[PDB]
Amino acid sequence: ALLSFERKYRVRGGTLIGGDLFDFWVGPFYVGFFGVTTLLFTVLGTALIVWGAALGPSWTFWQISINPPDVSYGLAMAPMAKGGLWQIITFSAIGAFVSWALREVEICRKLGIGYHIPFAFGFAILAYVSLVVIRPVMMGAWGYGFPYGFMTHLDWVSNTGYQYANFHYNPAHMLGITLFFTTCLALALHGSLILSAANPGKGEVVKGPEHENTYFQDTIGYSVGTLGIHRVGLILALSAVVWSIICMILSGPIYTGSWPDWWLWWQKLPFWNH
Amino acid sequence: ITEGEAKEFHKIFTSSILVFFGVAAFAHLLVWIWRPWVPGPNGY
Amino acid sequence: ITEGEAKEFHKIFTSSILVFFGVAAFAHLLVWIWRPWVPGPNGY
Amino acid sequence: ITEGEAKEFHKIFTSSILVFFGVAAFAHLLVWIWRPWVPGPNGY
Amino acid sequence: ITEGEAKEFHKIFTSSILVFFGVAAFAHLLVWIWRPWVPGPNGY
Amino acid sequence: ITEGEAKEFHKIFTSSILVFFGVAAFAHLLVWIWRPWVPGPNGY
Amino acid sequence: ITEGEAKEFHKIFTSSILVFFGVAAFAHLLVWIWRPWVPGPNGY
Amino acid sequence: GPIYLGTTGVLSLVFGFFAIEIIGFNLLASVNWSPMEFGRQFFWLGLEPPAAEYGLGFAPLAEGGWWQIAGFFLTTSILLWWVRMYRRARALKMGTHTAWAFASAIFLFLSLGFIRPLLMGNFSESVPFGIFPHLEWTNSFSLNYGNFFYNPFHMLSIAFLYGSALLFAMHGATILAVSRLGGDREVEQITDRGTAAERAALFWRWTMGFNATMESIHRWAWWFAVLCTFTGAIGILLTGTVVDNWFEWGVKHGLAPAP
Amino acid sequence: WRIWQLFDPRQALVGLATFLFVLALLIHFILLSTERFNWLEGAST
Amino acid sequence: WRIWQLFDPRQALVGLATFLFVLALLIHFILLSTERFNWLEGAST
Amino acid sequence: WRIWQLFDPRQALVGLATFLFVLALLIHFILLSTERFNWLEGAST
Amino acid sequence: WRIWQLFDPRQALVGLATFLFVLALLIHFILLSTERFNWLEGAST
Amino acid sequence: WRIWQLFDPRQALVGLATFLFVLALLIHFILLSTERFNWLEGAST
Amino acid sequence: WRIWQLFDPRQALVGLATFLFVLALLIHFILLSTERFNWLEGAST
Amino acid sequence: WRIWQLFDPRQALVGLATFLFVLALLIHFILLSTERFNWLEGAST
Amino acid sequence: NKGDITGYMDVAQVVLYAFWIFFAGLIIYLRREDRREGYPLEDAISGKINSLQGLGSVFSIARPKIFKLKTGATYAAPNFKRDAVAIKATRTAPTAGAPFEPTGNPMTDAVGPAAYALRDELPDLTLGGQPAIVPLRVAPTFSVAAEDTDPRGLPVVDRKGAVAGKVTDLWIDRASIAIRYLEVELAATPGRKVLLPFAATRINAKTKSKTVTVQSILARHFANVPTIAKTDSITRREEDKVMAYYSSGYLYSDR
Ligand code: 07D
Ligand code: 07D
Ligand code: 07D
Ligand code: 07D
Ligand SMILES: CC[C@H]1c2cc3[nH]c4c(c3C)C(=O)[C@H](C(=O)OC)c4c3nc(cc4[nH]c(cc(n2)[C@@H]1C)c(C(C)=O)c4C)[C@@H](C)[C@@H]3CCC(=O)OC/C=C(\C)CCC[C@H](C)CCC[C@H](C)CCCC(C)C
Ligand SMILES: CC[C@H]1c2cc3[nH]c4c(c3C)C(=O)[C@H](C(=O)OC)c4c3nc(cc4[nH]c(cc(n2)[C@@H]1C)c(C(C)=O)c4C)[C@@H](C)[C@@H]3CCC(=O)OC/C=C(\C)CCC[C@H](C)CCC[C@H](C)CCCC(C)C
Ligand SMILES: COC1=C(OC)C(=O)C(C/C=C(\C)CC/C=C(\C)CC/C=C(\C)CC/C=C(\C)CC/C=C(\C)CC/C=C(\C)CC/C=C(\C)CC/C=C(\C)CC/C=C(\C)CCC=C(C)C)=C(C)C1=O
Ligand SMILES: COC1=C(OC)C(=O)C(C/C=C(\C)CC/C=C(\C)CC/C=C(\C)CC/C=C(\C)CC/C=C(\C)CC/C=C(\C)CC/C=C(\C)CC/C=C(\C)CC/C=C(\C)CCC=C(C)C)=C(C)C1=O
Ligand SMILES: COC(C)(C)C/C=C/C(C)=C/C=C/C(C)=C/C=C/C(C)=C/C=C/C=C(C)/C=C/C=C(C)/C=C/C=C(C)/C=C/CC(C)(C)OC
Ligand SMILES: COC(C)(C)C/C=C/C(C)=C/C=C/C(C)=C/C=C/C(C)=C/C=C\C=C(C)\C=C\C=C(C)\C=C\C=C(C)\C=C\CC(C)(C)OC
Ligand SMILES: [Fe+3]
Repeated sequence: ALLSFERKYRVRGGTLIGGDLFDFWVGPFYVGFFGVTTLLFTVLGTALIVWGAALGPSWTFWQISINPPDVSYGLAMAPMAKGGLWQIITFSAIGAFVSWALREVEICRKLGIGYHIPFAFGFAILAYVSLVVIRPVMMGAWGYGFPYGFMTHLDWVSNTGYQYANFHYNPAHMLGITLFFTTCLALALHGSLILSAANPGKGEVVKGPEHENTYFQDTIGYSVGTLGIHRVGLILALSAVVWSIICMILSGPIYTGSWPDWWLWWQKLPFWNH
Repeated sequence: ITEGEAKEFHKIFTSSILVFFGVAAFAHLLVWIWRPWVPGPNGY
Repeated sequence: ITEGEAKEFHKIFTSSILVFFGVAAFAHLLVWIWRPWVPGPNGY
Repeated sequence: ITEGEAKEFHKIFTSSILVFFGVAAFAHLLVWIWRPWVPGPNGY
Repeated sequence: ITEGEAKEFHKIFTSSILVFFGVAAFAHLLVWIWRPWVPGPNGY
Repeated sequence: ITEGEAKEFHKIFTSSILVFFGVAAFAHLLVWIWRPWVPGPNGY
Repeated sequence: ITEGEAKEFHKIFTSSILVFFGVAAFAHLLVWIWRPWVPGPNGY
Repeated sequence: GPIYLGTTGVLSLVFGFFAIEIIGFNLLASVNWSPMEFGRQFFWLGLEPPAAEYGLGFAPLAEGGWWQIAGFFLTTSILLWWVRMYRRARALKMGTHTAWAFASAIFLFLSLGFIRPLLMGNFSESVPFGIFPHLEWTNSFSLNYGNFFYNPFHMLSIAFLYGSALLFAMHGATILAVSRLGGDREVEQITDRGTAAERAALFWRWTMGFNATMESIHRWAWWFAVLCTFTGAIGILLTGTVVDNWFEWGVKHGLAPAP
Repeated sequence: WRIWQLFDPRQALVGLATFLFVLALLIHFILLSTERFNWLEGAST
Repeated sequence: WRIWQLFDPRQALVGLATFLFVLALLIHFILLSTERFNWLEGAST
Repeated sequence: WRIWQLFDPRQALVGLATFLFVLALLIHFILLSTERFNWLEGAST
Repeated sequence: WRIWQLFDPRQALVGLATFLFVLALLIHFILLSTERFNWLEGAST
Repeated sequence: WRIWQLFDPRQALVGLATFLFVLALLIHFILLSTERFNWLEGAST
Repeated sequence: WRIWQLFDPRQALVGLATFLFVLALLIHFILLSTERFNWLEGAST
Repeated sequence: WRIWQLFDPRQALVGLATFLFVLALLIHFILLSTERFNWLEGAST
Repeated sequence: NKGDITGYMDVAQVVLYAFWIFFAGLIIYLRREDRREGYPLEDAISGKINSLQGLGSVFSIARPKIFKLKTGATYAAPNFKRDAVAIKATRTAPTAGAPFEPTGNPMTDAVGPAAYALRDELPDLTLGGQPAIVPLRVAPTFSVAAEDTDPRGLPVVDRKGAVAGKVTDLWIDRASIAIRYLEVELAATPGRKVLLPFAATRINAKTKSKTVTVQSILARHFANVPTIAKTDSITRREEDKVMAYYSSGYLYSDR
């Protein structure tokens, strides 16, 4: 099935690799060679996750967990019953994410638009890789990656954040929190303004950029613009992800001590050291 | 604002502020009679 | 907004600031009589 | 604003800074006679 | 922006910075008389 | 910036740099006589 | 970018990098006399 | 710049300024009026809420009374700011979506500060005014009430926060991608659909099977942002009042194996 | 009346009323937060 | 006396009032903080 | 004497007054912090 | 003298005043922090 | 002399002065951190 | 011996001085991190 | 020699310099990590 | 037994399930709002209204909402106005999911990245009713910031170094302050002027001319840029046509 305006855009070309073989659609989904690879990796990883659930002790969705190999294994590939399944799932997921991003690139090429969307998804892929590959590799063992479970990855988050006394005192983690809260606040403001301009109340006429700028100027003192707000939102989300990656790289590969104790330098400054 | 309007508004403002200050002074006198708020050498 | 109005402003401003400072001085005198705020060599 | 107004501004600025510095010096003299702020070799 | 005015600016700037440095030097001499800030090999 | 301007900047710039280096060298010499910063074999 | 001015860069750049390397070599020699950084079979 | 305050803005600014002055004066008095110690310990300084024995009444000024006054003034200022952003939208003949999205954040703020203490009978577990004090309040709240990770409404609030970040990273990237086709004129695209909106919808359809419109994506964003704080406020209200241990609740409801 | 030619009566009154109400509320709260002057929880002098 | 041609009368008076009230409130808060001058608590001397 | 042509007399005075007020407040806070010079508490010498 | 034609003597003076005040404040705060040179809280020499 | 042909002399002066000041401040703070060269709270050699 | 046709001289000189300064700072901090080559603290050979 | 027409003769030099420098830094840090080849600490054989 | 509703149910679980019900309803509503443009779905081949849908099709498509505009006209969403089934392209395979192959010149035929939406033939209007996008000649009040470089008089160059023309005017937006289009006088056929989107043009910094580089299309494609009826105003349809023609360069420039 097609939309009322899709046939004129469903054109040949735009593939990065594979040529005409995979240039076709199955329903609404564009397939592509990287889509075929995405399906390959998704099916493999999902089947192996269900296999790990079957090997596990419970079939409860919350309690299903695929655990990484023990820290004693180091960076060596582990037996499939002792974390090798986790490693295979990790690399299949990485392949699936990369293939999804490249499929988005192919769709962007076909539609003649920018690559900002795959570029932004690259940051999510980078955060995932840093959590499952980069940080455990610089830490010396695959056991430091989070287990693939609904609750066990939360337990991993809790244990990792309490290994450093209090993760709330990580300076890059504070910046990540600030940018994550600001992204939500800005999203609420942007959606609210656009919906208030498009729906100005029953019996009223749709407003425009003048009114949109005037509203926020009158309320808070300044505005950003029509495209400045989208650029700011993208930069905010990507900066939050980047500072989260930075805090995770600092926590354990570089800094191993207590983050609350890291803040003594502020109290030891020469102009206040009494 | 005309000169006459300013003068009449000033008159009303003066009357209202005098009434307000009188009411506040009466309330303060009642509160002081009930319990003074200036401690002595040995406190309250 | 004019210099002629500035004469009258400055006059009224001088009167008002004098009233304000007189009230402040009287209150400070009362507070000093109640409890001085300059300690002696051996504290208060 | 203009050059003559600048003359007057400089005159009043000098007079006001003189009165400000004189008051500051008198206050500092009073504070020094109350409690000096330069400790000796052993302390105060 | 203009040479003569900038030259006289340098003249008054030197006349001011020399006074500033003299005041700073006198203050530093007084502070050195009070408590020197260069410890010896045995310390203070 | 013209050629003459560049040359003027250059000559007085190196003139000011020589004085800066001389002052820094004198200060570092004084600090060296105070306490040398190069430890010996056994240490300080 | 003109070839002649580019050659003049090349010349002065070479002179400056040679001065920089000579100074760095002098400093490294001084540090080598101070404490060599190449350990022997028995270490330092 | 051209900030329109009005009567409601004047009220809100006066109330919030009084609250800020009270908080700052208390912080500065905590270090015995030392500017040096204030700079040294600024993060560690805080204005703590009253103890549990005082209940909801007025605690002494040195023992939480200043906190109560500052908190009430801040709450009044925030409510008057909500009224302000409602009235500005009404005056500009626009919708009140901004006011009703701010209402969710106000609901969460009241749940953290006033509503939950009202339910519990005292202000002891309210949020103190200070950077590190309120971070420590967060940590101690989670630690005391089991594990907040096991709160399902905390789960939902985190999911909607991640969804807000994900949705803004999608929407901004899409609008920048179609910015060369006039996609930044979003209301104009809503009123008269253009090739920018068509290509954005078609990209997302070909990517993940379904798409939104130039207005409905903002509806998605608005609802995600609101639901974050709404679910979080619900979780805060239910924490301690009906569930004393979220880990034990999760164990009972299958979120974790029984110890 | 000279003052009312400069300050708009509406703005002046609105600002003054807001300030006075906030000050009165603050003073009443301060009194309630004291042992001696709390009338709703009265103790001995 | 020509100061009001330099500074706007309205803004000057409003800012002066705000600054004076802020200073008065700060000094009153300090007096409340101290023990000797806390008229509400009323410590002995 | 030429300073009031170079600098704006309206901005210079406001900046100077703000700077002086901030400096005075800072010094008074430091004095309140110190034990010897805390005139309100009045420690013995 | 040449400096003042390239560098505006309205911005150079303001920058110099702010930088000098910041440096003086920093040095005074350092001296207050140190024990030997703290003149307000006089300790042994 | 051609360095000033490539680089604005004003910007070169500003950047050089700022860099020198920051480097001096950093070295002074490092010396204060060190025990031997802390000239304020001096310790015996 | 004609690199400067390829690279802009200004960007090259503002990118090669920063690199050298950062490398020198890193090497100095590394030396500070070692007991043997720390000239500020000072230890035996 | 036609690879210099294939690839930008500026980006090629920049990428090669950045690759060689990063490889050198990685190898030097690895050597610092090793006990035998750590010239700063200088362990015995 | 603090929060217990029954032996196993409790208040937290009850509230969680209430939120689940509300969120399901909210997802239904959000999809309803999503289906206000482009729906109902048509068959890929025939173009008739036909799709695989369940019992939720009754609630799937909402009643048309009416947008009241300041010009007195109204826009309905969904408007149910479909594009023509026949387009100037032919599928490479008879399957429904097969892609289309342009019959002739895709850039002129407006298929694929060159396709544009049939917007209203009316220029965007500001709050005062005047057209939003006008050349700088008609708007003397507006000016380019002194800190920026005026693109007027700067050569227009493509990715291969071929010069397409010179900038003679700038088209601004009065509603949201920005530069929307650049008026370029083509080197070939002197006197012919084409509109050039600003968002598709980057300035080449230090080139001693700051050539306004156009990576979208080549120099030879400038002669085929769609024209505009008026010399001081541009309609929404013409605007889309120009942006769509320029956006198709990345895919059909070398073809
Ligand atoms: C021994 C301890 C002690 C003690 C028991 C005690 C009691 C109390 N005291 Mg205090 N006080 C003590 C000491 C002491 N005390 C002061 C004074 C005072 C003042 C002056 C305020 C001021 O300067 O406001 C300065 C403000 C001015 C003049 C301007 C008005 C401010 C406004 C409009 C606010 C700006 C906001 C806007 C939105 C603008 C409006 C808009 C438009 C017009 C368009 C005053 C009204 C006042 C209030 C009380 C209270 C409520 C109490 C309580 C709760 O017990 N105190 C005396 C004075 O008049 O000083 C000039 C003075 O000298 C002196 C001393 C020594
Ligand atoms: C002691 C416990 C403790 C503690 C007190 C405390 C406090 C707080 N913290 Mg912290 N934190 C603690 C623990 C701790 N903290 C985190 C992290 C963070 C982040 C990162 C978010 C992000 O960017 O996610 C970025 C997300 C990723 C990883 C994106 C990856 C996703 C990809 C590629 C896509 C996957 C797609 C599929 C599988 C397909 C789906 C298919 C279909 C639907 C069909 C961040 C901003 C953040 C939030 C808060 C806040 C707001 C608070 C509050 C309220 O106090 N914390 C670190 C991290 O992950 O950094 C990357 C991390 O590991 C770690 C630890 C150990
Ligand atoms: C031990 C620590 C710990 C822990 C291990 C863990 C885990 C994680 N959590 Mg959690 N959390 C912990 C504890 C904990 N958790 C939070 C909450 C959240 C949020 C906040 C949402 C928000 O937008 O807040 C932000 C909104 C607020 C707080 C309300 C908006 C405020 C308004 C309008 C007021 C306007 C303000 C002014 C006018 C200025 C006034 C001036 C002055 C006072 C001076 C959220 C989504 C979230 C995220 C994470 C993640 C991602 C992680 C990871 C990765 O570890 N957590 C709870 C809540 O209900 O949130 C709504 C809540 O209260 C609470 C507690 C105590
Ligand atoms: C505790 C005492 C101490 C200390 C251990 C120390 C080390 C050294 N300072 Mg000094 N200095 C100390 C104190 C201090 N200092 C200065 C500054 C400056 C400036 C001036 C700017 C300039 O252009 O100098 C001009 C720069 C020149 C002269 C560059 C020439 C460099 C050469 C030929 C090579 C240097 C290396 C050696 C000779 C190795 C021999 C070592 C051994 C045998 C063991 C600057 C770059 C500089 C150089 C150095 C050098 C070469 C040394 C060596 C190797 O001894 N010092 C700071 C300043 O003014 O910054 C703007 C500042 O404030 C401040 C303070 C507090
Ligand atoms: C970087 C900024 C934000 C961001 C952006 C972003 N995400 C994106 C995009 C963008 C711009 C897309 O275009 C793309 C998309 O199409 O979304 C609909 C996407 C996307 N990001 C998603 C989710 C997501 N994004 C997140 C976060 C973020 N992404 C950032 C906050 C998060 C979290 C945790 O905050 C999640 C959960 C998806 C909706 C989608 C990814 C689609 C995809 O990868 O498809 C290919 C893969 C599959 C269909 C399934 C693969 C299954 C694997 C074989 C197994 C993986 C197991 C896994 C490692 C663990 C699972 C258990 C966990 C409980 C631990
Ligand atoms: C949907 C949930 C998200 C959200 C949304 C949200 N927040 C919002 C809004 C929305 C939709 C707004 O519309 C509103 C806003 O205006 O945003 C710009 C706001 C807002 N939320 C804010 C912040 C904020 N949002 C946060 C987060 C979030 N809110 C969530 C992520 C957070 C955190 C903790 O993450 C914070 C801290 C504010 C910026 C703003 C509300 C502003 C407000 O209420 O201000 C009250 C007023 C004052 C404190 C007055 C201050 C006065 C000053 C002292 C100046 C001096 C005045 C004058 C001198 C006084 C008179 C003196 C005389 C009496 C002497
Ligand atoms: C279609 O497009 C649309 C627009 O366009 C037409 C728009 O416009 C907007 C509107 C969006 C914006 C205008 C910006 C959006 C971007 C962000 C949210 C990220 C950037 C975050 C900020 C700068 C925060 C801005 C929030 C404000 C101004 C709220 C105003 C609240 C008050 C006036 C109440 C009193 C203020 C208080 C109590 C604090 C408010 C917060 C700040 C002013 C920032 C925090 C500052 C401090 C507390 C200390 C720092 C002090 C400063 C900054 C001064 C000193 C200088 C320094 C640098 C330190 C949208 C959504 C939009 O869809
Ligand atoms: C300008 O405003 C904008 C809008 O627009 C106007 C918008 O819309 C949006 C977009 C935003 C929304 C629509 C709002 C909703 C978005 C969110 C809330 C974000 C969260 C998103 C989700 C929760 C949805 C996630 C769903 C995903 C990731 C899709 C999953 C897809 C797959 C797993 C398959 C991918 C398809 C492929 C690879 C091919 C097709 C596959 C099939 C049809 C099934 C299998 C097919 C076969 C068996 C036959 C073919 C098989 C082959 C070729 C062999 C393979 C071999 C194997 C067996 C493996 C934005 C941002 C925007 O700002
Ligand atoms: C255009 O010109 C006209 C015509 C107008 C003429 C006018 C001319 C005028 C008015 C000119 C003005 C000239 C002036 C005032 C010039 C001043 C020049 C000065 C003072 C120059 C000083 C230069 C200093 C330099 C270059 C110093 C560099 C030092 C470096 C890079 C040191 C680095 C040290 C390191 C990295 C050490 C680190 C050690 C530790 C341990 C700290 O590292 C961790
Ligand atoms: C000029 O003066 C200056 C500006 C310099 C003064 C300086 C001020 C400063 C520095 C201010 C800010 C300081 C800091 C560090 C503030 C940080 C604040 C933070 C991070 C706070 C975080 C959380 C706090 C929360 C969520 C608290 C909410 C509390 C509420 C909602 C309390 C409500 C209380 C009520 C309604 C009380 C009711 C009881 C009554 C009074 C009705 O009866 C007893
Ligand atoms: Fe639309």
